[PDB]
Amino acid sequence: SGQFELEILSMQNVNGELQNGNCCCTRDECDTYFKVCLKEYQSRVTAGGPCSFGSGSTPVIGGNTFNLKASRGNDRNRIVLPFSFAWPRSYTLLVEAWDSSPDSIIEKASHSGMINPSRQWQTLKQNTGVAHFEYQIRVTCDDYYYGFGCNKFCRPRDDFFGHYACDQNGNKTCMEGWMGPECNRAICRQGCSPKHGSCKLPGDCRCQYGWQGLYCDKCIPHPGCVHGICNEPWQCLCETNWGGQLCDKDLNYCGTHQPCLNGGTCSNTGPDKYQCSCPEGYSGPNCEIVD
Ligand SMILES: *[C@@H]1O[C@H](CO)[C@@H](O)[C@H](O)[C@H]1NC(C)=O
Ligand SMILES: *[C@@H]1O[C@@H](C)[C@@H](O)[C@@H](O)[C@@H]1O
Repeated sequence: SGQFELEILSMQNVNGELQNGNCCCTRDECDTYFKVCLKEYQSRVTAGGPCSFGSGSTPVIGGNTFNLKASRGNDRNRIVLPFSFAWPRSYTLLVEAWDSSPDSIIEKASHSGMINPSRQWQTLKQNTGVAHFEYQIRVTCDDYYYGFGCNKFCRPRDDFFGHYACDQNGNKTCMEGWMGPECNRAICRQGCSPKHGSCKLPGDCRCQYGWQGLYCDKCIPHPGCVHGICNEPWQCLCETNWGGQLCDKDLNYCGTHQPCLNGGTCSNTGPDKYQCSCPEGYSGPNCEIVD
């Protein structure tokens, strides 16, 4: 989730002394190493206290005086303090220069401040006292982590869980045809019924039971429906001159069949039924008999 990094830049111990006053002076060279303690911001800085955000120490870097400003900074001259919590922005940093081979302090430093995730280094100096030392600090985010606390996670996906890439703010930007916060809801065919149509995959309008068409907006009439319509699934509402549950009964056998012959007037009597009114010199149920 994140790392606080500390790099040693330089040490200047001209006299090759210690914090007490003793020598590690042409007797011997100081075996200079660094101890680091990182905790919560303190308005009134304590010497002790637990190192809540991390503790660490370097192996022997150099002698009495060394300059690493033009050098790279490797596993030996730097300390990495990782963190899984949200970066609180504010911190209290304790950096100490120590001599190896009983161990005793050379110079002690403390710094209370505020820092945001950034690859850019912040140089800090210990100018007071006999021994002078420089160092640089920074807080960087781990891969897929965003925000001021290096706590916002975003990894691009094109699978079961989502189809998106990540913003500069670690916000999900949906792939074409996807929507929602997790970018896992497919965008249906343009015109697809909001009531009876649904997705699974982009531009694929799947019909609700009893609905049909390219847009799932047309009801399926009751099976066996002839001369009837529907507004709802399984309906079979008859058109003019049609009757019955399935709209199969002809209520206008007259306008259909035209049974009366030689210009006679036809009248209805219900399901497939008629009546003929015959002209001059005509007889029969269908006015077929002349005279
Ligand atoms: C975009 O990122 C900002 C900052 O993290 C957040 O407050 C906002 O809710 C995000 N927008 C969306 C749509 O997720
Ligand atoms: C209906 O009745 C028959 C007898 C004819 O006169 C037709 O012209 C009429 O429309």
